[PDB]
Amino acid sequence: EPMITSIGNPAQVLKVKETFGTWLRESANRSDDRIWVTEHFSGIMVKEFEDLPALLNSSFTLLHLPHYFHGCGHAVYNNSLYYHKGGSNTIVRFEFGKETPQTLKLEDALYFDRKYLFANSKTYFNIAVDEKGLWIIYASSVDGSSILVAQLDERTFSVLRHINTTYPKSKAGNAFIAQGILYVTDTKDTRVTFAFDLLRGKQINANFGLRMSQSVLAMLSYNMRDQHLYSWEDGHLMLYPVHFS
Ligand code: NA
Repeated sequence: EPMITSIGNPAQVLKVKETFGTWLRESANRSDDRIWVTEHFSGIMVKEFEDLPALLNSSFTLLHLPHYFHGCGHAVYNNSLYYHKGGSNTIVRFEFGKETPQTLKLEDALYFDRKYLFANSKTYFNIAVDEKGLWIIYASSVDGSSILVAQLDERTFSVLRHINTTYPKSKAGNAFIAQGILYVTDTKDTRVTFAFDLLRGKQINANFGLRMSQSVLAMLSYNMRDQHLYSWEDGHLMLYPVHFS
């Protein structure tokens, strides 16, 4: 049982102009220092930064995606960007350098017309990677409400199972996944108030503070390589230490 019981004080990395965005780092290995950024909740470009100093100096190169993204729920893993293809129920896996895409359809997912998984961050899909798997958080188009998590096989970009948390998206601000546990924030994105053991398929007790700010939270992501939460909060890129008990 590695379960998170508290979150440390955040560190501010950088202030930027756009209210919504993502910032992403690799977690498959410890040799890649690149940082990727998307701005806004709709677009087709990604900014790539060589390392933290390049990020701090706004020194980026531009990557052109094969399809527009929606939302702020993307993830990077093993030199690939996973993102929601805007206007569809399709997830794109875009491999860097070779700059070519693969796709996965989630047939029973909400995906347009503001039927968001996380309304606060205009997000329909949240891809997450941790110590226990590659995951896609989404909301059911069948009941219109339930948060589901697809567990993927990374090597084949295919779905192994669809897990029903039974938790209604209207109660969720945002979420992240660590050591195989889904942690979901309240609607004001100040506390984690729900958790779900994805491997055992059951709710588990969790309630702990995340932050005091109530500025808009655009992105919230756990990185297993450094065991920090990464966030984008109204243009502030932040890092939070995590404490496991
Ligand atoms: Na998230």
